[PDB]
Amino acid sequence: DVFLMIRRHKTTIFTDAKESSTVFELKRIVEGILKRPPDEQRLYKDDQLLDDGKTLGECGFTSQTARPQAPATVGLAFRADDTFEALCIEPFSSPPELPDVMK
Amino acid sequence: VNSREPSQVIFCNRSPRVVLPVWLNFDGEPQPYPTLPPGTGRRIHSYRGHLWLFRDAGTHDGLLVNQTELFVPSLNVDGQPIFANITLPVYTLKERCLQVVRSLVKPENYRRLDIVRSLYEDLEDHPNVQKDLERLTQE
Amino acid sequence: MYVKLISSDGHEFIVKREHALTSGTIKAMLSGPGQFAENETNEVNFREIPSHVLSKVCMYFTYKVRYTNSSTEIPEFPIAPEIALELLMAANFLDC
Amino acid sequence: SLKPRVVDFDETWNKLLTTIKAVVMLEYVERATWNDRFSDIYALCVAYPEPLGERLYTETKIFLENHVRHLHKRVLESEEQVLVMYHRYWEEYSKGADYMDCLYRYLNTQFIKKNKLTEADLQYGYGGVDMNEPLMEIGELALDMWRKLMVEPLQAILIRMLLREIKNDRGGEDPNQKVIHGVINSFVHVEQYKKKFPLKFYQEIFESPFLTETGEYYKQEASNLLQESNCSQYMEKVLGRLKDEEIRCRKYLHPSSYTKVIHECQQRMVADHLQFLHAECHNIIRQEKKNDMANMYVLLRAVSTGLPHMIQELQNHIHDEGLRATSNLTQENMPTLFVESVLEVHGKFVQLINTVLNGDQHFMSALDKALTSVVNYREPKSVCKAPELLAKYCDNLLKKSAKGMTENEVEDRLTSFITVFKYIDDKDVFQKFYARMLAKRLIHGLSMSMDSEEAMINKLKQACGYEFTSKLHRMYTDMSVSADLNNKFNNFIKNQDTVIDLGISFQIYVLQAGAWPLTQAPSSTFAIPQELEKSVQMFELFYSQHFSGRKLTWLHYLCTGVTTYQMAVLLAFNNSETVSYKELQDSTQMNEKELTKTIKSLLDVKMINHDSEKEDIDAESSFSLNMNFSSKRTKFKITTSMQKDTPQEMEQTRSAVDEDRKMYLQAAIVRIMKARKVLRHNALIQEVISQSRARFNPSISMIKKCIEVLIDKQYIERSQASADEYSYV
Amino acid sequence: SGAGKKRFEVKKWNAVALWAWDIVVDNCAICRNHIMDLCIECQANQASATSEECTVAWGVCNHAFHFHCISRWLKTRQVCPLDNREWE
Amino acid sequence: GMTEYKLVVVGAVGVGKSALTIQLIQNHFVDEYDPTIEDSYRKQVVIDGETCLLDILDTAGQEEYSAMRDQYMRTGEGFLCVFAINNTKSFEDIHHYREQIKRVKDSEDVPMVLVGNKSDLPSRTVDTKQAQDLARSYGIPFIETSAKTRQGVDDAFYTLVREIRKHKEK
Ligand SMILES: Nc1nc2c(ncn2[C@@H]2O[C@H](COP(=O)(O)OP(=O)(O)O)[C@@H](O)[C@H]2O)c(=O)[nH]1
Ligand SMILES: [Zn+2]
Ligand SMILES: [Zn+2]
Repeated sequence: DVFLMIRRHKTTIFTDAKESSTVFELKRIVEGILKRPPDEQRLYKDDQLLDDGKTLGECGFTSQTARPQAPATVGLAFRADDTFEALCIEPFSSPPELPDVMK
Repeated sequence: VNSREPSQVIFCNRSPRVVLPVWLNFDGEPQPYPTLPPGTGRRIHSYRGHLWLFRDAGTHDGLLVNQTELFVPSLNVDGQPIFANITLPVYTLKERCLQVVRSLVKPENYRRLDIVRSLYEDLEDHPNVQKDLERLTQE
Repeated sequence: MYVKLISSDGHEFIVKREHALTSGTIKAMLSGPGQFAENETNEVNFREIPSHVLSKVCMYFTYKVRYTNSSTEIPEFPIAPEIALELLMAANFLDC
Repeated sequence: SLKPRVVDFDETWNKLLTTIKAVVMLEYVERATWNDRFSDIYALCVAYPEPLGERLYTETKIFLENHVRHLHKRVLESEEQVLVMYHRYWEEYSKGADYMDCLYRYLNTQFIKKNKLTEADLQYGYGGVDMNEPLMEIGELALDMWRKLMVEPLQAILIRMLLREIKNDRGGEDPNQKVIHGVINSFVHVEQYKKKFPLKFYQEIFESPFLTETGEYYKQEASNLLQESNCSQYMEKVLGRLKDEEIRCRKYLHPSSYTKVIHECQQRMVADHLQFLHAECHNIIRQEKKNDMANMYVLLRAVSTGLPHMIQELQNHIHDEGLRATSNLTQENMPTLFVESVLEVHGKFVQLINTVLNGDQHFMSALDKALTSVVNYREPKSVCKAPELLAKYCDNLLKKSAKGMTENEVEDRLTSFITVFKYIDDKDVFQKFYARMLAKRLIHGLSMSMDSEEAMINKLKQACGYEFTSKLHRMYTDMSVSADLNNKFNNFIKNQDTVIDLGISFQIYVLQAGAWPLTQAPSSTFAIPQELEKSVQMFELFYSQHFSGRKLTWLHYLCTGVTTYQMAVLLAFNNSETVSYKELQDSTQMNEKELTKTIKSLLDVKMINHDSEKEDIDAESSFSLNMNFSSKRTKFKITTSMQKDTPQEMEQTRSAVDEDRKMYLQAAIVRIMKARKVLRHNALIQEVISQSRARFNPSISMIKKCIEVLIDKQYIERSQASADEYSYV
Repeated sequence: SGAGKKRFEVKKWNAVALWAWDIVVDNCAICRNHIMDLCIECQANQASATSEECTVAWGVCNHAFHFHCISRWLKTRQVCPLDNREWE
Repeated sequence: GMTEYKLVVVGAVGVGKSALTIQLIQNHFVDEYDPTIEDSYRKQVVIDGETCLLDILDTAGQEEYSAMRDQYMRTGEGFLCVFAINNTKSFEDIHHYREQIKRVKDSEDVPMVLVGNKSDLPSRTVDTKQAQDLARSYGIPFIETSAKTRQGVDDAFYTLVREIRKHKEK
């Protein structure tokens, strides 16, 4: 029951999946939310894309690393206009300096 | 009350934090007991039909056993001791976050924090055993 | 089925309706005026909720939904000290 | 950054007031603006210089004050349309208040904390009752303010309009249900405070005027029905109004008032004209119109005091009907028709209690407590009726009855016989009367089957119990067991050490002497021919040692093989001209002084002068030829007779019942004083009834005779007189 | 002979007989019932033995007596319930 | 001064705690000693060449739990849980006395010697193997004693002192 996080530019998705699930099933589940055909869309592990044949177990993740407290982040890119675009993670805002509590 | 004790219970804790149990006698005054190290278990006896309360040793937080607040021993069945497992309750963010603030903030330095006025009273409201058992008398 | 949350910066978060329904403020916002559901119950905008704190709240919602009434062990929820005050303020505002 | 800020409160409230007014009365509001107003309320409650929760609450309270009065003027201005106008505004306000509570969710939490601190200080100081304690939620405050509109003189108008409009049951105007239900439900919907009674307002403002008005209306309606409708058609009118009342109250009234309105309806048309209904109570029961009797029961079920009246009337009809059939059957000398009459009355009336009375075990009690008196009549002094007739009924279905044969039907008829057996009270009389009659059957072996009567003891196994059937179980076992001893000697007679036939053709039915009711040894007698008893004496000595504890006493009461007290022929002659007592001679040692007339009369049918035969002479006999019948031949010389005749003899058996009844009178007390050492005058009475009502009837008339016996057999003086003195020690 | 024969023949003879224990023990003292039947007295001493034969056995006085009816006698009284006492 | 050892004799009432105590110090058997007397007795003895004073507390009275008796029991350095071999109930109660000693001393390792008294009687109901196994499960020595004949009375007390000494060198 690994919990993932799909982030594109500013959009963030909170979903859950099983290790027996596949990248094709993940694409199917994000299709119903993003209203985009799943053939073009592709996923990333911040280093290389994930093939459809490979299942969720063999690409890493696992329950120990992927927990509800600290879910893993999975990139996503669109492949519509015949040209790939660089992964724009766009990280969240930096937290402010900590108050007097630093001791 | 005074009754025979043909029963024994096992105190096994699953929570990461240290557990300090307090047991209610016939008088009703819970007393401190040696702390249970995390991820351990001890074989112990008990009065039949007497409440047990499990609390944190350090900051006195709430702990749940058998998905219940109170623990009542029962008569032994076919030579099998009864097992009690302690789990961390599902704290709310307001309650969970105050625990982080309370540990970090010196108890005489609340007023220097720049937060809302209402949260000052809640932050100063340290958990207390007499308060805890007051909300269990009803029903 | 899926609600939409928007932070002050502009980040967009999509979580399950049941996951987001554990907060009284969000429940009241969703169950307010007359409902048509064609373009309603979505894009819930929070004007003073930063992106990191909103993400932490979403992680709460997922953890609480998953770990409710569970007989297994309950690991503690980790809270960063630098985000503690803002997260506490957001929890107080949202009535978690 | 949710840190406290500075707010002028003179601009956010003005913007918020427009949104709040749109939320009320269900006006369109932008979805984006709805979410934005949540932050404005939060900002006001955390203002940096000082919290503005008090200012926000007071301003919101003022707005609801003016809005309610604005709607109040419009409703009061319009006349004849108050109900329709009130319903339209109430629905908009009811939904608007709920939405405002969600918007003011944050402010509600602050009120709860503030209220709890002051709620703990009310005992020490009221402070004007906590300065008119703020409502826990803003939505609850809105309902309170709408209540003041109800408190306004609109309450008098709304009640008057509602009562008049609901009073259209006379006609068929059919007022709209939605307006009625919405207005009535508003009385209870406004009150949702659980500290007080939620229905307290509704009962005081609407239930009390409605109940009084409903009762008065049906008081006039009940009177008008009597002047035209007869008692028979009055019931049909009652059923229709009661059925329509439930439908009418279902649509318009709150569920909590369903039973109360029906109870008031029943107490007016019924239990106020109960004298009129009771007048026809006797007529309908005597008549066969079962359809109208159903309407009697339905109305009278609700009223508690009405049922006892019809208990007695039904009992009287059963009592009179049973006596007429039983009394007309007298002098018919037929016992099998008595059981048929009782079962027919029970069979016909048990259907009536079911199909047109719907159970009512209380009414079923009337059948049981009335039919029991029919069985024991006792008024005519003839054949004692109930004890003897029941006893003389089972034998006809269990004896030979060659002419009357109904195979596979006696089992059914005997099972149906139990419907009258438990209604009798003199069960002791029946028990011993049946025992003596039963014992006469197996001895002569005229029962039609050996397994047929097995059902009888089984039928009495549970009705009478083991204590009653402890003796009766011994009748069956002996006859079955006696089939084992006779052939045991047959095997033993073939295994004699001396190997001598002895010329024995013998059979024995061993009795019990503890349960067999036949009398034994009325006199000495014990006269037995010598040439026959010698073989029988060998039987006695060679059988006793087999058990080694029993010495059977030989009797000749029911000897056969009937050939009772055989003359042994001899070779002497006498004279017999007329009557009897012709100087009887050569009489051996029998004790037959008073038994001459009973025994000598056996042969007068066959032989008189004792001068015939005596032709052939031989050492033993000639046996030349047989020709006509021989051996048992005619057999028609029996003198045991049927029913034993002798109208004096069975009187001792009934006296023996009284003697046995007297045994229990001084013996049932043993258990009474064994547990209750200290006795009270009322305690002894009915104590025997509580334990022996089924066995016999412990009437107080004969109880006075029992206590006389208790006076004797005691020597401890009874000093006190507070209770009964018949207790020993 | 008008209607008859020499006769003088012997046929089978059957009848009924009554058996007894031959020792009445004068109906004991208080039970005054048949010795075969269960005695009322056996509800107090509670000596469960020979349920078939409640009273017919050897007595305490080395003589034919009730098994338990006379057992209570030693506890309370001294007279002999067998001789010179009838009815009462 | 010379070394003192505070040892405590506990057990069920009637097992012989007083008889064993009197026999050790006064060298005679006293039967039916008053069961309600609880007192401390002292004797100077030599064990293994070392002279020491024994402070023997002979316990008695009703069961009672408070700070005063807990502190009074806490002073004990060694404990003698004595049972009667002809009293099965006394042997069954042995476990109950052991736990409380562990609570008041706040340790699982307390010098303690199991004593089976009344060995001279022929009505034994607890076999030797039963007591040896219980003592072995507790990691303690077991001694059979008879205050009437003084058999093993000195052995029981001397072993407990050795148990205290072996505890202190750890
Ligand atoms: N035979 C025998 N009897 C003993 C022995 N020790 C004690 N008793 C008996 O046990 C009884 C009570 O013993 P006591 O010392 O008063 O019990 P305690 O003080 O409560 O432990 C006395 O009457 C003794 O006769 C023993 O070693 N042998
Ligand atoms: Zn007797
Ligand atoms: Zn008996």
